[PDB]
Amino acid sequence: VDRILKLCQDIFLVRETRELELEEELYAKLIFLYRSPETMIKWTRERE
Amino acid sequence: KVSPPSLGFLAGYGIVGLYVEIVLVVGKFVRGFFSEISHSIMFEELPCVDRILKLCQDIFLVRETRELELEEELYAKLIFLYRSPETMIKWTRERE
Amino acid sequence: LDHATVIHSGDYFLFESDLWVLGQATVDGLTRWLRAFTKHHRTMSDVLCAERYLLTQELLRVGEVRRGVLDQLASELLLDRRLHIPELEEAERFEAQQGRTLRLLRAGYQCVAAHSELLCYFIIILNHMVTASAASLVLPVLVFLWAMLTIPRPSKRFWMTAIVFTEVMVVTKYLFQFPPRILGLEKTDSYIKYDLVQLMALFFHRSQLLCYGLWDQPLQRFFHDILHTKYRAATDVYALMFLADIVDIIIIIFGFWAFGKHSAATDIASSLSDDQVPQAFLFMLLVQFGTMVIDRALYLRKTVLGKLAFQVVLVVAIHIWMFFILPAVTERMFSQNAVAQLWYFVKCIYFALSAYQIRCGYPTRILGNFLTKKYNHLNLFLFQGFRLVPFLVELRAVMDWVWTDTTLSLSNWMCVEDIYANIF
Amino acid sequence: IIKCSRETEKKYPQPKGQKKKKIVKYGMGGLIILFLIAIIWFPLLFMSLIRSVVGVVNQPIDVTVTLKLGGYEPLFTMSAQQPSIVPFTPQAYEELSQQFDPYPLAMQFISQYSPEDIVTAQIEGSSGALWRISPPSRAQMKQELYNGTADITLRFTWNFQRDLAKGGTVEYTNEKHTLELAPNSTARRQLA
Amino acid sequence: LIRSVVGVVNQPIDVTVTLKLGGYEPLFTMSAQQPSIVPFTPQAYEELSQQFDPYPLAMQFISQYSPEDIVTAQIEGSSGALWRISPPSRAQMKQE
Ligand SMILES: CCCCCCCCCCCCCCCCC[C@@H](O)O[C@H](CO[C@H](O)CCCCCCCCCCCCCCC)COP(=O)(O)OCC[N+](C)(C)C
Ligand SMILES: CCCCCCCCCCCCCCCCC[C@@H](O)O[C@H](CO[C@H](O)CCCCCCCCCCCCCCC)COP(=O)(O)OCC[N+](C)(C)C
Ligand SMILES: CCCCCCCC/C=C\CCCCCCCC(=O)O[C@H](COC(=O)CCCCCCC/C=C/CCCCCCCC)COP(=O)(O)OCCN
Repeated sequence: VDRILKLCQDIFLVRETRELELEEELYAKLIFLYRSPETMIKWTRERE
Repeated sequence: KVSPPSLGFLAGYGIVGLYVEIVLVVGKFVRGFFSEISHSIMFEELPCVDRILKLCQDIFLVRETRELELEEELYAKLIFLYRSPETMIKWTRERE
Repeated sequence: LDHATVIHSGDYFLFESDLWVLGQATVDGLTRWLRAFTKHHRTMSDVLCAERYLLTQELLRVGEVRRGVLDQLASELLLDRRLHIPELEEAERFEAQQGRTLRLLRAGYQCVAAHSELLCYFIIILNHMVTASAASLVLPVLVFLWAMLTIPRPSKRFWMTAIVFTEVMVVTKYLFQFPPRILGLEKTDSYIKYDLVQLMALFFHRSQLLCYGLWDQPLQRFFHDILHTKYRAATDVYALMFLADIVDIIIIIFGFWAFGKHSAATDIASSLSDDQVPQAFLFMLLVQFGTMVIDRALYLRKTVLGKLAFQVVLVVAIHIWMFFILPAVTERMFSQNAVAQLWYFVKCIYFALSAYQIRCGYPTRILGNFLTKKYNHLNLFLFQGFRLVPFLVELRAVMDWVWTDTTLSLSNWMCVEDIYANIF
Repeated sequence: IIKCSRETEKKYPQPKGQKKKKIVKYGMGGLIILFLIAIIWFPLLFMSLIRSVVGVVNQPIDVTVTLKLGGYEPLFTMSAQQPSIVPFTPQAYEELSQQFDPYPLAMQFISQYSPEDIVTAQIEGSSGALWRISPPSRAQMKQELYNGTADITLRFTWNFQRDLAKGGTVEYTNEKHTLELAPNSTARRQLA
Repeated sequence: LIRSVVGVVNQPIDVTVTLKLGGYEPLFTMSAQQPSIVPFTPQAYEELSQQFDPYPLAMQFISQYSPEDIVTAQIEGSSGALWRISPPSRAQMKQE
């Protein structure tokens, strides 16, 4: 879950860095990630 | 000192019982209001639902138009739609 | 085209990879911890003393070039690339090896000399806490207004002001030793309670400040201007403030009779079970809760002017409440009272943390939970316990959502928070 | 429901990247936090209000008291009502406070009571009814008081009553105080 | 466990008894307390058990009671108070 945690941390960072558009795009990405289980499997795979 | 007659039904509950009976119930309700919201995202974040609404309306229409076989096929289609999230995404995409 | 369509615009292309022995061990660990806690000051002292040895050895007649004669071991660095001097290295080898408890005392004295600015405030606060009076009140408040609110120093002349003030106070008390109690410390009893210790600590700090090298109406306009600048140390101390507030809450919960019209050492569970609801407990809890809510608001909004105004209001209100109306209503002024002074000390710790936060400023990185830093079993268990208590998670989430900058609705914010908690 | 929400959003589109309508944010957030604070503090604040000025005085309108020996017959029984119920005046409150000044617990407990809350019951010393008793039972009482090789109690019961029309839950409260007479003691012989 | 050794004995400290005819006035009324409350001794328990031996239900019920649980109330035969009554009501009683 390192990638999802990183995504959440980037959302939190951009929330305070004021680049609000980046927050909107990241939230849309997270919603889509939780909307399709196949992309969830792809992102939750373990790398080298 | 004793409570006025109007607020007596409050005074009936002891302060500790006033916490347990009312405060903890409200806390449990508000906690359950947002307990597991992530799980029910797939069916609650559809961009466009016009096609699914049209499918339901066709089911309702064929239910009364007597073409019962068409109702069976439409119900099977709807069940499959709700069975695979990828086809759900494909149908909930927004057109031109 | 709009915000909502940006929310509902996601596709797959976004996701594309590219016994005695134990005692010896404990004292050795304590000495190691002190050394690690004052290592920077140890290195500072070492380089300064090496340079001083170079400066004094060359003192045959006169040292004429300030850089040149020192440049035998460009002028702006903090490192060590020097030569070796046998007496020095033999001195620290002697200090290091042959010592069991002498080194412990040496480390402790090195630590207290390294700070030299915290124990002064501590002694001032203790002296005021043991001798409550209008004479001994101005010094703590103006410590909380000048000393901790001057950024690129402790202060410029506040120290000399402190010496002059303790001067005049001790002279006046000595002359009066030949309602005065609230007016000052003029009573026919032990008069120099902690003035000697405070003076000695203050002058030791002055000596250290001089030897290690430093100094010793539009003015207030400039003062308030410098509290609004760019790129200070940028460190946040908030969880410590919250811990201090929780300690104050616990003290109030256990000790609350001492603020009532006559302390009786009564229990709180008995009073609530007997349906009594003491007034003082209620008022302290409301005041503390409001204070924490305002503090969290200020911290989330990330503003310093508001925080400074809140600090200057709160410190003066707390000081006015005690030494005054509070011992006026109950004749247990300060020394006889037991828990009021402990509560006041905790509140001074809180004030010091708040002033440090104001001076340092607010770091850009906030809104991270103060438990989600390292993923240990203890962290997981305690975070689950935190999320178990009613009304805390929802209240924290709503406060965050209201008082940070975002384009999301409350439901989307709750979705994000729940996702983050589950992933953590 | 989803379609209704989508079309309601469509009717009032929002510019991309706009921070938020501050007015609605502050409104909703303030209402939610105020409701949470009220729910948290409701019992304590509400009861402290009842204990405060808003509380209604509950002055007993009748006090009875009986003294009874063993189980034979009530030796003494008497009542009292508003002609003999004396509400405390501020002056009498001052003497009551001054009497217990060297004790802090008493001062706190008294301080928890408003002047128009403490009343004095002036019970007549003489009984309010004849001591009906059967002569055989009186003889048995006297024999027990002389030669009874066992303890005999002396209950001093008191029993209040209050008015429920003003407000309350229970009308009657009561409590007995119980002594104990050892055999061959002076008290039993003197009663006999 | 409560019904077993850990249970605390509940011995009545006062028994009253009244005999009343119709609704006129209590004809007889009397009390009793610890001088006249006789706790059963083991011997008296033996006679009580032997008396009801030819009946199993009585033996079971008695067996469910510890010796220091059954007490005898010795009520005085004579009334403990005068029979107060209005002469008209006494005449009405006699007529009834
Ligand atoms: C059990 C639980 C744990 C705790 C246990 C107790 C721990 C207690 C620890 C107490 C620590 C106290 C530290 C005090 C430090 C004082 C330092 C002060 O005296 O400095 C002097 C200077 O003080 C100032 O001039 C102000 C005047 C202070 C005058 C105080 C005099 C006290 C004399 C005491 C004599 C005691 C004799 C005892 C004989 C047995 C001399 O230093 P100086 O020559 O600047 O050094 C310059 C070079 N440096 C900077 C690198 C160090
Ligand atoms: C009640 C009856 C008795 C009343 C007695 C009242 C007495 C009042 C006396 C006040 C004396 C004030 C002395 C202040 C000395 C300041 C020394 C100065 O060095 O401090 C500066 C800082 O000064 C402070 O900012 C001044 C703060 C003043 C705050 C006044 C608050 C007054 C509140 C009054 C409330 C009254 C309430 C009611 C009371 C009864 C440091 O500035 P610095 O860092 O070198 O600047 C760097 C830039 N340079 C290089 C160009 C200099
Ligand atoms: C009678 C004794 C009972 C037992 C007492 C035990 C005391 C134990 C001592 C302290 C333990 C502290 C551990 C937790 C530290 C958390 C630090 C922190 O950051 O605090 C905030 C606290 O958040 C809040 O502001 C929440 C509270 C807001 C409302 C005000 C609360 C008022 C005080 C309530 C105390 C509890 C009520 C009962 C008191 C008695 C029993 C404890 C939460 O974390 P974040 O802020 O997200 O992290 C971001 C950091 N970058």
